[PDB]
Amino acid sequence: DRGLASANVDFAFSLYKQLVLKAPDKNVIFSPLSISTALAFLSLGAHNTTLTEILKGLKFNLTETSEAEIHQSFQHLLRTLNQSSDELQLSMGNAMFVKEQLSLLDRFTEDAKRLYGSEAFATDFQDSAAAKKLINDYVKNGTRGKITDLIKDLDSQTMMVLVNYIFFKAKWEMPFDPQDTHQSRFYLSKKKWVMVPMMSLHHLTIPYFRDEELSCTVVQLNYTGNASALFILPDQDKMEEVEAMLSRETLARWGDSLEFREIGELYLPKFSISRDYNLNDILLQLGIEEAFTSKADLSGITGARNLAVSQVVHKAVLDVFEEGTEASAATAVKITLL
Amino acid sequence: TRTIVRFNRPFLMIIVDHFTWSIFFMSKVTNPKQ
Ligand SMILES: C[C@]12CCC(=O)C=C1CC[C@@H]1[C@@H]2[C@@H](O)C[C@@]2(C)[C@H]1CC[C@]2(O)C(=O)CO
Repeated sequence: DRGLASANVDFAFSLYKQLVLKAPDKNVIFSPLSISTALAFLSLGAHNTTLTEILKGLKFNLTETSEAEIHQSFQHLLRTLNQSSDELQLSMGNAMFVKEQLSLLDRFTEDAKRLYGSEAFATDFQDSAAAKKLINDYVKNGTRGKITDLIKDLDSQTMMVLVNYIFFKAKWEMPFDPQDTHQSRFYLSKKKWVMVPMMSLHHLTIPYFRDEELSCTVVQLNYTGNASALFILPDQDKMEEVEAMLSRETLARWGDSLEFREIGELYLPKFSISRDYNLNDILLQLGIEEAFTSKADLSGITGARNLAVSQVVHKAVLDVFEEGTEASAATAVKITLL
Repeated sequence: TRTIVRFNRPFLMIIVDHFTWSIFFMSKVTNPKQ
């Protein structure tokens, strides 16, 4: 299948490079699929230039696809990801929290439920602390407690918040033995390091590629199921080069070049990292601008040009350990009257 | 003589689904204790 695949991966790496640009030495963790899905959901309500900019910014080719085909593709992906599974836990949900008095088109609420699985929950944003707790509780529930305070500030004049979450919990195909985890150096720079629990595996046959073009080593560690982790280890002082060359083409070349190798020893830290982002700057850099201004056209939501985006926020957490990985994220689109 | 792969400096991690070709999560670890 993989209809959304090319746009979603182009968007992923465009987003990654912009996130790094803001703080080039910080940890990064985000779900591009959560952000793409939240913005596709937003585009369900958008018209005219507001709509064109969102779909173009999500890296779709608007001369060869329709908005209807895009929404149907997200609907199908959501159904695939949420199907019952015993191998791994994977869940994605969408919701809208809306001021009760705001008139919504029946077409919009019906399409949001049918395509994105989104209910519409009456929310009193004038009681801002209560509205924030409710939205954060929805996200906490969807992420099994891992994304706790997605919404920090919430304007009492907010009219609607669109929310996406993703939850991922998987076991390694080849789990690490905690008896082989030992505190070891992690070099923050060539001459500075800290101590971290370093997991290890011995005589491990996995997909491997030494990339001499980008001075990095790539390995694939599978989960149980159809999911895997691709790990890329740049040589010292080659991280910036690898980052600059990230792209759909580079990812495809890596995948095409992996070959099985019996690794003598693999060392991987046990770690947990978290990041939260205000995505306004990056979305504007990607050309999504009218949705934020007083020219916003979200008239597919209400039937009138009476709404505009105020903020898009994202939070994500990644936890890597001997038995597997837990990762979760959520995206919220805050919308005011116009 | 066998290759050693030692993730003891900054690295990238991409969580992918081979079936849907989705990137679920993208990460750079510059400090596991940051
Ligand atoms: C770029 C690619 C192909 C072109 C496209 O529209 C989307 C993607 C992103 C996901 C990639 C995929 C393929 O290359 C196969 C990949 C790498 C997959 C992630 C893991 C993968 O399935 C493999 O590693 C198979 O070897």
